[PDB]
Amino acid sequence: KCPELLANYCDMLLRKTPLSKKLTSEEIEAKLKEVLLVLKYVQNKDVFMRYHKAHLTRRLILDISADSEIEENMVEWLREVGMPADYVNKLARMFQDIKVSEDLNQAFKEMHKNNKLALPADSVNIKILNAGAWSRSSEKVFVSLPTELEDLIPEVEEFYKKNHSGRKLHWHHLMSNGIITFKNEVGQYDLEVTTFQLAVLFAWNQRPREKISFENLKLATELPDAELRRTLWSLVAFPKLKRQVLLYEPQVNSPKDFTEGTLFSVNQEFSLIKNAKVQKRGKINLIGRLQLTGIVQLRILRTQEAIIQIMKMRKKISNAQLQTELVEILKNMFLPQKKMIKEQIEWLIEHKYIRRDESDINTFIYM
Amino acid sequence: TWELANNMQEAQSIDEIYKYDKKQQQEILAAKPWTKDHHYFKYCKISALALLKMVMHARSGGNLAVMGLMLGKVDGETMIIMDSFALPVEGTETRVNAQAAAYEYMAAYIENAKQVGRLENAIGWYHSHPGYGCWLSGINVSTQMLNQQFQEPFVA
Repeated sequence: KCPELLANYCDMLLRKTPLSKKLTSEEIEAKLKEVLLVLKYVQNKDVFMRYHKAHLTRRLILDISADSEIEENMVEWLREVGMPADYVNKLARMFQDIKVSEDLNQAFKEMHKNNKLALPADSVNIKILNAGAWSRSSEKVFVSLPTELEDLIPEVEEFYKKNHSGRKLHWHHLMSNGIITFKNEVGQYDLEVTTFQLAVLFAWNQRPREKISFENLKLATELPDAELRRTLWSLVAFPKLKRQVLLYEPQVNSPKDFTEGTLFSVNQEFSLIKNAKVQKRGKINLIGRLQLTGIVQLRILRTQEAIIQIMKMRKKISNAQLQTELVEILKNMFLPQKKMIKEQIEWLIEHKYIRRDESDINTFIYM
Repeated sequence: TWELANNMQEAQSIDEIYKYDKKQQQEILAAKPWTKDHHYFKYCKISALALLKMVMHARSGGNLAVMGLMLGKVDGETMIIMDSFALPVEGTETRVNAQAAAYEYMAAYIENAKQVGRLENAIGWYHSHPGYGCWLSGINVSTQMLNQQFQEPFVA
């Protein structure tokens, strides 16, 4: 089915994700409701849910949402249309964390305003979100941040420790964004870049334009090898760009791979001009749509007769007791998840092998 | 003298129940007394040998479940069972299905017993419940439905 493509339509309606500037009025929201109806009719909703979660994370972590009330009501609309409760709970937790992060940033700006840090207190924003819902990966990659940001992370860590002692903050450099100022001769144009792109651009800043090799860049940025190449793809193969900021590639080739020992160098007189006419006060966004962050059928047959065995052993049981006995029995086999047990639960009740008690919503009766 | 009665060859009604009155069995089968009232036979008498054979089959099954047949007759209001006969059935301790092996086994064993000199017929079946008391489940209830409604003399 369409799945992800349909999710793209949502990205074109709920917020200005990229080319979604075509917004007319609130009636489009009604059209979104129709899309929700499609989500009811179609199958394979896991991909759609994952795409929607990724789009929401990309929109919220960048503050590019066209509307706020529509985004808040989208959770209720999705819950009404029918979706797993885990996704709804994760969305609610993400929204609550985003709400709390505004107050945290305001408190940080209001309190730390005498140390002067490095940049002005009105130019640094801190957004701390819970890692149990807003993230899934747990891998840390060095970025070798510049000296300007080397005095801001410790201050944020100290403030978080003072206010909410008991939790550890693990900074995620992939989702961070910022604006840098260039001085490429004719026109000084602001550029929006992530942490890795900022490090790559600032590596060739301690000695004018000059020229550096791939090995030197890798040894300076200290990035995770192959991922560094991906960052280069953002600075050498920017789509719909008249002239890239880092207009170099040595032996041509392609930004995908085969970098080898290419000598990339920044173009001092690069023609990075908005509308190709006088880049006096231009601004270029280079982040783009990055948003960086036992076969099943033979295995599902294992647990159903296990549930039926638990039921045939004892007629009366509760939900918690059923879960405890099921996980007690199935330890020798694979470790059960939560989604599989739930799926088996309504597969059993839909086959009317068990009866849901009317007085008690959790009590089950064998047949 | 010390035991008084003793026993050379004499017996009583205790030894009399082990026989096969062909005319009596034929006439009770033809008359069909239990087909007219629901509250028929309430007394079931099973010999020792069948009991120990069932127990050994259940123990040899182990934590799993076993299943077999039984042989006997009916006499008036009472039911008589005096033989146990196991089956080569396999399955999980929560469900057992009689494959073609049991279907080819019961007939073969019945023919072998007839060749031996046995004259009784199938009377019912025994199933072992490993732990969950002694009560018929839904599938057991349906099977007993069909068995007692097609093969009127029966018992589980």
